[PDB]
Amino acid sequence: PRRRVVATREILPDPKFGSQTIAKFINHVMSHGKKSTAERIVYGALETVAQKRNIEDPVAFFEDVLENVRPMVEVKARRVGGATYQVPMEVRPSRRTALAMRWLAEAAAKRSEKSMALRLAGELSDASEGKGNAMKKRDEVHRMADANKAFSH
Amino acid sequence: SVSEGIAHIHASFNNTIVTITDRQGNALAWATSGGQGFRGSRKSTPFAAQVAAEVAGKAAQEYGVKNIDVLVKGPGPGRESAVRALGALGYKVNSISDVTPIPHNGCRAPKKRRV
Amino acid sequence: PAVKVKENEPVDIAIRRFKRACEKAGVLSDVRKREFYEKPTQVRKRKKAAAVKRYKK
RNA sequence: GAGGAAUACCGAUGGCGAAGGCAGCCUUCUGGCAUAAUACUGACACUGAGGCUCGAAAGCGUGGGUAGCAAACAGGAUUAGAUACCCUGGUAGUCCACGCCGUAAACGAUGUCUACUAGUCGUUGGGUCCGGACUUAGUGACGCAGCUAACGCAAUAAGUAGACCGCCUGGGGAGUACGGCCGCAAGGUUAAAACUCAAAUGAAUUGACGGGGGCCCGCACAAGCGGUGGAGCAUGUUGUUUAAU
Repeated sequence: PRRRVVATREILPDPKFGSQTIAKFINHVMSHGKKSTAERIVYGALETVAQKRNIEDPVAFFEDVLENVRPMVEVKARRVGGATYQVPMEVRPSRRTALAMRWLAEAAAKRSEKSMALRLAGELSDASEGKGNAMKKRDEVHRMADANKAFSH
Repeated sequence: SVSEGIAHIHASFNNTIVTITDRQGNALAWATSGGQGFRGSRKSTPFAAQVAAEVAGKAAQEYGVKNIDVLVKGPGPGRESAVRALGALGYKVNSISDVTPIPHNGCRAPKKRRV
Repeated sequence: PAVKVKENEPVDIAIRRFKRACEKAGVLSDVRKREFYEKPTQVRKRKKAAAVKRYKK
């Protein structure tokens, strides 16, 4: 807003892992307020990748892929006397997680697998090694930040 | 070949040129902000001067210069960044001098811009 | 405006001292005052306004 | 190496000059001013129509010079256009000598000279006393009384008076025409009328507005989520069509 910084809402964890990170990703996958549909999409993706990779605890795998997708430097528009400068700045960690989750969902939304859960699992697997449209978007953002790398205002 | 050198930091409002010569005045290497990929507004920044000084120093370091004294001239922004670049590139600075041409009320300046 | 860097001191402190010396020597002010030619009437106006401000404060 | 021009710092509501003006340094020629005391002349004064002199910059003539800057001019951009603003060049001019021109918001928009009228604080050049005190001639900032339509001025008056000179008499037409005079020219100077309009103005007040400044708020933007604009249909309106829609 314009005056204060709101106290953030509490997010209850996912029922089947007890992790607020997976709960927040379920929210990012959600549409029209359908928690059950979003939860089954995300859980199908997670069980698919877990059964394919033979990993007992996939929350750590999700943390790994999330930190791999997270950018560190984002380009912000600044105004100095009528000049629009694309100054690269750091990303605060909350925005880091939000951007990573949004990029993962929007990249998984455009793939070619049959089910959305299969699409999301394939995208998680791909970003685990370092490929996929989430990785391309992160690389694009880093590319623009380094392309400027000349305004430290 | 030469161990003592002079780094001239000619810095204008538009561009900054970093030349490195011997004590006598014969140029060994040079770099410019406009010759390092930056053009227009980016070219007249301290960062472009930093990379120009880095390139010029790394090109002239093969000659054998380790001792160098800098000669800053002009009002541009990269006049301070180029010296830090040279210092961090491993050059042993001898002295920092600011030899900029200052007329004693000589030739008439160009007219004031009406912008 | 010449600063002779001593032994073992960082180039950052050396350039801070050089910036101080160059600011003392009035280098950037003089190179600014030659950027465009200034008409005697505008010089006189600027000086008179400066004197009025300096006297008031 | 050649050349031309300007003289950073000092530098200062600092200085000098009647004004216009006048900045490196040195010599020569030369004006005024400020100051202390003594001596001297003895009203020799003030102002001043016509007149004469000087008079920024631009401009003109002849002869030199020509670095930078730069009218004009050329190209590049911007733009709807862009004979501009910005950019790159660039000639007259700016510089010198000798002459013309005679005009500037040539301003303090305040003629010159004289006397008197609370005060406070700076600064420049002298002087006299004991770092100050005082007194002078300038140069500033404040501030009474007084004045003023108000703003404001206020011993550097726009106060209180006096001397002489200049000028004004609604706004345009018009500082124009015609005629003189001056000028190489550009033009300057002196200076109407018809006609036309009931205004044109000054200062201040309240608002509003500003591609003025400062501070602040609103899903105003930014950060996001979902739409509308494309399809079919519902509904409303326009247009059209109808006897009417």
